[PDB]
Amino acid sequence: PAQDNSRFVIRDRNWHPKALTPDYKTSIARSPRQALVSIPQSISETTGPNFSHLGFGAHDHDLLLNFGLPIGERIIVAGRVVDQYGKPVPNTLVEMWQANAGGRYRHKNDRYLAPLDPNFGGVGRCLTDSDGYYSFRTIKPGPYPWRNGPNDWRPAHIHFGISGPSIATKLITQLYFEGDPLIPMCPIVKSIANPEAVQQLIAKLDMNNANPMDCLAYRFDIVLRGQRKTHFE
Amino acid sequence: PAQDNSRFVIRDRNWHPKALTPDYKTSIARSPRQALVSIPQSISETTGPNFSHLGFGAHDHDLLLNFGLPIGERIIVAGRVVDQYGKPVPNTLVEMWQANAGGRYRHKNDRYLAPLDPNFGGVGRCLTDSDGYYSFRTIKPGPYPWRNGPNDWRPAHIHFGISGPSIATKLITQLYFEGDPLIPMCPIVKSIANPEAVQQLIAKLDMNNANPMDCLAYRFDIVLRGQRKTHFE
Amino acid sequence: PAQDNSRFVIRDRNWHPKALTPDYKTSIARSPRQALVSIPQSISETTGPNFSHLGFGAHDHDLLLNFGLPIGERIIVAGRVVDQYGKPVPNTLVEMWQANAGGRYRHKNDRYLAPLDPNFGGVGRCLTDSDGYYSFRTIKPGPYPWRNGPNDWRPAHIHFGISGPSIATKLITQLYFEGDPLIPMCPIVKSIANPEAVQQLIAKLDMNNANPMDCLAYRFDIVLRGQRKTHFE
Amino acid sequence: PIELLPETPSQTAGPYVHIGLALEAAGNPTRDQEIWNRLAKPDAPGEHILLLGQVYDGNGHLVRDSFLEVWQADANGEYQDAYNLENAFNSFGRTATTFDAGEWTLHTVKPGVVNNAAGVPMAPHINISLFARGINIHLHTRLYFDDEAQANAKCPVLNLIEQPQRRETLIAKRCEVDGKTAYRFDIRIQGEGETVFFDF
Amino acid sequence: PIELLPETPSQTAGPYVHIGLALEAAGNPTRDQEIWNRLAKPDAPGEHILLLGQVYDGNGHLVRDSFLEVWQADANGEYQDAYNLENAFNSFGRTATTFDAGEWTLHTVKPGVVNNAAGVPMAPHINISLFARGINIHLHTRLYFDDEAQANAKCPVLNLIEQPQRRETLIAKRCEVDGKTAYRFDIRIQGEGETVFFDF
Amino acid sequence: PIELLPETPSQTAGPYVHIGLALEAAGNPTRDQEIWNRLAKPDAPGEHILLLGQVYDGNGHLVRDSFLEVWQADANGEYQDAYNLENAFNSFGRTATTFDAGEWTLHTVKPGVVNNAAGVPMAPHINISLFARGINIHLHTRLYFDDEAQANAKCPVLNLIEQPQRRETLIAKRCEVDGKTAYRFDIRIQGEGETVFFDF
Amino acid sequence: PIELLPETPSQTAGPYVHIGLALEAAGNPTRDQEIWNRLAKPDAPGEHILLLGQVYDGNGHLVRDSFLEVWQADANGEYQDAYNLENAFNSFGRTATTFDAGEWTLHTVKPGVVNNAAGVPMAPHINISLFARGINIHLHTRLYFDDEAQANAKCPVLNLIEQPQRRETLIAKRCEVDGKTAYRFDIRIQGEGETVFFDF
Ligand SMILES: O=C(O)c1ccc(O)c(I)c1
Ligand SMILES: O=C(O)c1ccc(O)c(I)c1
Ligand SMILES: O=C(O)c1ccc(O)c(I)c1
Ligand SMILES: O=C(O)c1ccc(O)c(I)c1
Ligand SMILES: O=C(O)c1ccc(O)c(I)c1
Ligand SMILES: O=C(O)c1ccc(O)c(I)c1
Ligand SMILES: O=C(O)c1ccc(O)c(I)c1
Ligand SMILES: [Fe+3]
Ligand SMILES: [Fe+3]
Ligand SMILES: [Fe+3]
Ligand SMILES: [Fe+3]
Repeated sequence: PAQDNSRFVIRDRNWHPKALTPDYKTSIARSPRQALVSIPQSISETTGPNFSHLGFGAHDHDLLLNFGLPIGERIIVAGRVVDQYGKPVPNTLVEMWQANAGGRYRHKNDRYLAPLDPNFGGVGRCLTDSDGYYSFRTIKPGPYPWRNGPNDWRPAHIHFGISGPSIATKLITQLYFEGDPLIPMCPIVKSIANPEAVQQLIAKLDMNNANPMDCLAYRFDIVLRGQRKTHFE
Repeated sequence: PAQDNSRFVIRDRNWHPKALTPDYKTSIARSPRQALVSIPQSISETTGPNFSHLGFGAHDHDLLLNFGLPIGERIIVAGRVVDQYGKPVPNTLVEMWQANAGGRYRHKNDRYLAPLDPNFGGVGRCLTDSDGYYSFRTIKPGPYPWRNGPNDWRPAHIHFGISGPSIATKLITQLYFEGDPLIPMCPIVKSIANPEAVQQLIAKLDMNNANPMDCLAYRFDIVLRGQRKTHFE
Repeated sequence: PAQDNSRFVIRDRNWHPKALTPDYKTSIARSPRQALVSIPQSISETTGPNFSHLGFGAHDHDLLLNFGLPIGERIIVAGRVVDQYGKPVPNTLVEMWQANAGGRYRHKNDRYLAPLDPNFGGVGRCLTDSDGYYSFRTIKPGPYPWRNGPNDWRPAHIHFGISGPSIATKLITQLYFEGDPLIPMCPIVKSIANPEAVQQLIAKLDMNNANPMDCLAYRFDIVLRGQRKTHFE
Repeated sequence: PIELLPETPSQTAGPYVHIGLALEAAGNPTRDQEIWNRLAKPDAPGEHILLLGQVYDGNGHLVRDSFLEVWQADANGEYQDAYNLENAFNSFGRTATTFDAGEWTLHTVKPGVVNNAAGVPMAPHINISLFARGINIHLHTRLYFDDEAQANAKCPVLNLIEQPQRRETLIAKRCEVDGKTAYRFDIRIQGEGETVFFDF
Repeated sequence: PIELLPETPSQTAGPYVHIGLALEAAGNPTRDQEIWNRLAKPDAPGEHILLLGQVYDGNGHLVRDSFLEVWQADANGEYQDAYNLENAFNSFGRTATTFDAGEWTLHTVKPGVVNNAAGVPMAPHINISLFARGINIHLHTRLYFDDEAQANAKCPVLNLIEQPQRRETLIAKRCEVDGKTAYRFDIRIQGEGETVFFDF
Repeated sequence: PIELLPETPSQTAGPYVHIGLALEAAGNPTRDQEIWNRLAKPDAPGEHILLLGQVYDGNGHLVRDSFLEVWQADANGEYQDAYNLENAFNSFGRTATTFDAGEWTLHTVKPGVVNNAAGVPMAPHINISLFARGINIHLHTRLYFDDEAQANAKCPVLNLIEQPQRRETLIAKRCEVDGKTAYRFDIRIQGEGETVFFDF
Repeated sequence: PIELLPETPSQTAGPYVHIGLALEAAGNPTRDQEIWNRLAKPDAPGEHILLLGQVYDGNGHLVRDSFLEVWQADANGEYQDAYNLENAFNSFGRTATTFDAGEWTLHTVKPGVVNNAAGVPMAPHINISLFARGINIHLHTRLYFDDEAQANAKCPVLNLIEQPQRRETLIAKRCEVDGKTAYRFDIRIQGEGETVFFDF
């Protein structure tokens, strides 16, 4: 079974968005009013599931084939999962979901008027390799309006979920695309107080990884909490 | 019939792209080697067609309906046509064409592997109003690969044609979208020596014209050669 | 036999000197007028010879002994060959040639009035090690006048040829010496439009690699095109 | 000071989280293997229990789009990290609240006791992570059992919560569902009886 | 000095100009009203002629994706600006070259003489603007007729071309096609016999 | 966007390239092992041939200081990258043009067929890189054989050259030298019949 | 992006708003024509009603310096924008809370149904804007009638409010004052039963 062999650098709760960010309306009623209770790390928090033996399908990571070809900009989304110390995170679970090219999600609750794409599901999963590399093949999602202010539009984005070595590193985030004019206008994006933090969520155009005459490529590296050995404990 | 009452401010051939711009491969063999011959303006050059009476269809300018709904980001492209003196150019002909959400053109020669959109054509026309305004409803086109350099990609763009008051003012250009990272890498874009001139081709996100919960909007204004009365002729 | 398992990052032909550079007279008649034709990479382009088993002589890389001692500045020229990703290029062939201390080449066509050196040949070869390192021992070449303009002089330089993993990576260049006042006056050097690229050709004085009371050293690292694995092809 | 690379900023899961991590619930076809709400197979050793609960917002309204992840030890107080659908027991699981009823459920066994870093035993507990639209960064909590009052009273973690009344918020209430042993665990994100959430 | 707003910069039309300005050719459904290569209805006054030509690049190769716009006076030497498909004669038209043979064709009438700004008459001519992939800013030229030699000799425009040898590049060669009066006007973008292009 | 390290800039080989890569030619003593123009040993499988050519500048003058590198598959269409003087066949070679006649020669075997990345066979070809004084960056080209018209017509590579007249510049003309099968491949750097140069 | 001139910023009305907009209330001489709380004259068609209510702050305390502006369609569901004291009905009115009792009253007629932009009918309602000291920018709300349950169930605006319990805050409770039909509509600025406020 798992063993309590490591500690994880404490989260900077001023870097991450706070719970109460009033411009993002829903957060008002779904944010605690009491202070979080800090607790020391134990085996309970320093361990987590290892997805190495999950039976992954052949196209689990290719959104172009896992659901005709989808309509939209063909792109590769790749990068590395590293910890704050710059150490690769191997055999970790990376899951993603996104809307289609028009900003439509394949979910019962999505009633936006842009149509669904018969060849697009919008879900992927990939286990990082020995170097912490993952890659997905999909189409560039479109922006979509949502019920926040009267004229609010989310910038195009991909939802990401990363497991990491434990429950303490587990994270859910969103990737934004380089140069999108919608970014600085987003109340969710703006939940993040520091502009510099916002930059970490911006995928960069990577011509070097593109398949000439085929698809573009974006680079999105992910930094999980630093993992260290316990010492003088 | 047409009258020789006007004179048009002479074109700045240093502002517009030159004929010979080697990075843009096709320009080598398709550019003259002799100097252009300047000729005085006559009725021949100072007059042109008026399309006030062309029978435009009801959705001539609505690419969402003029071809099911297309897949892609729903947007409105609007602006005004003025001359160098800043005078509006009413009742002038504005034409546009573009690729689908995937960068696929509905043209026999387009072999790119992005699929065609069954509900999308890519053509529109609009006659400016008394104030020089025009608008189109469409989906934002996707970039696409092209045989120039081994890994060249055109930035997403809409091709535009504008008639103006005479054949001396007629122009074909391309609209680019604000923030597109592909812009500065384009050899076609760079055919233009002045970066200030490049700015004139970028459409700006226009939240003020957007339809909440429906579609976004882009602003593109066009400037034609200044028109003046003849004097002391 | 060789296998098609790699892709090379496309060359930046605006970084490299253009073909037609008029100040360098001979380039006028020796440059194409038609545009280069771009082709996809195949096993033909992505493979190359491995020089691992060439029978290198003992002094192949030592110009001080491979031809008395030559007259001139004793120097070591060393560096590393990496790809654009920063990955070392092991077991690669590095070849070099230069003039003597007076600017005279041991070549039939050289009639410069500076004399030949009885103990100097001017040719070297070295296979890079597991870490991409190469090294040569020689004398610093002198500048020489050439028939370009009425008073043109080449800055002191060493010609270099490097193989890399494939024919796609093969390159011929010239090394210049840090601070030479002739550098910025040379039409060949100026063939390169970006002063930033020029800097890449200047070997830097390397006091740490010098041999006290013996010889100086210069560091010259070479960067070949980035090698990547094919994906979603 | 020494600054490392900053961690990638968190962002809300949003309302469509299911499509990505709760396929069935998005109402989409699932894949061969999915991570779900059944941590133990019938032949898993231990006392088989049913877990169920609801999640409330600051207004006392049900959060019907919440997503939950659970981490627990087996009946022997052991953490099984090697996740496999073949296993009799998995320590990791996922669940979500119904778009209708808005109640989540989990099938597992009562976790054995595990010691903290200092070698002190913790009362049997289940680690929970709560995600949802409106939540910028996930909320961490723990589920304890009301039938373990003795263990509960000595829990080094439970004991960190200053106010006793707040500890109550973490205790699941025993019941029976279909003659099966069940515990109900309601989460209150904000306001009166607000559940305790941790930072670690 | 005084500076006005700068004119919007030109861009090449690209290879797919046809989808926008020459629908049929793009091989796409056309709209009710299109601007095409038929300036004159058979009931139009003046001498009915057919114009045809090829466009060559500097290598002497056919430019199969060119787009052309023409502007000409009617038979009286009058410019008819009010474009209408109902008109017997329109002063404006558009044509393009075949992706196959690479020849364009125009159906019109021989234009009448028009005076320049100084009251000096110009030889009959057709104003042409050439568009295509590889052409950043369109080329302006004029089509004159070989059977108007007397007039051509005195054209104040043609007289502006310094070298007589160059004037001849502007002269269409009279022929007949299917018993109809046609004029062949080849445009040589570059090199040997390069066509005169104007700036105005 | 993402920027990698910039590749070291190319420079012309200059007129003395021979002292470095073609010793004999420099008129200098050679070393034990040299990379030269004999790719195949008499006992090498495949059809033995002689390759020869001249290099012309833009004024029609011979380029007498040119240096060439070749890369080709063996008769089985396999690339033998393990360079060894003991081998019966080496996929790689070097040649230069004579200061007098200005002609280069190579002793090889006609290459076997290789498939492109998409699995399509390419016509038998020899990859060539040309270096010389006046040439800032080496020129890439391919040598095809005129006696493989069938294969040539189907080459995915040859087919990328837009103008068919341009394709002909890549085809070596079969001949005989001293009763030996030879092919002549002349390169025209500039002007009339300019050879197709590639970028990859 | 395109930026327009910025809208002039709002500022609270202050406690003395009455002197400018509710002269009588300010206890100052009024002018010939004033805009007040009698939208309908006796002879105006529709069911005449009396609207009354109180405004509560976060502490449950009465807000006695509120100024309200109402906008409603006539009995026919038509908006009467040409304000005139002569009219039998004016779609616009103004009222305020008594410094004593702190209740406002308006004399109007029950509004007819109007269609939203999409062509769907909205339940009868009155648009209100509330101004007062402590309110930086005015609050927008709507008054719906309890005796129009059927319509209420279907309003596209009302159904835009997520939690049903919140919708109830917008419904006025019918009563009788002096044998006259009345409806009471209390506004709760903050807290328990806080009234729904709109953004448009
Ligand atoms: O972070 C905040 O702004 C915050 C947190 C807790 C709380 O009770 C309140 I009021 C505000
Ligand atoms: O604009 C140029 O660069 C240009 C123009 C004409 C010409 O003959 C040449 I060579 C170059
Ligand atoms: O790069 C150049 O300047 C260039 C290229 C090709 C060509 O035909 C000409 I004239 C100039
Ligand atoms: O409707 C919403 O609020 C909504 C939808 C999708 C999505 O990714 C987000 I974040 C929010
Ligand atoms: O294929 C090309 O060269 C090409 C295609 C589309 C387009 O808009 C342009 I400009 C060029
Ligand atoms: O004589 C010349 O032109 C010459 C000589 C040597 C050399 O390295 C170069 I570059 C040019
Ligand atoms: O007493 C107050 O609060 C007060 C008085 C006057 C005024 O204009 C304002 I704003 C506030
Ligand atoms: Fe989303
Ligand atoms: Fe295009
Ligand atoms: Fe030299
Ligand atoms: Fe005041």
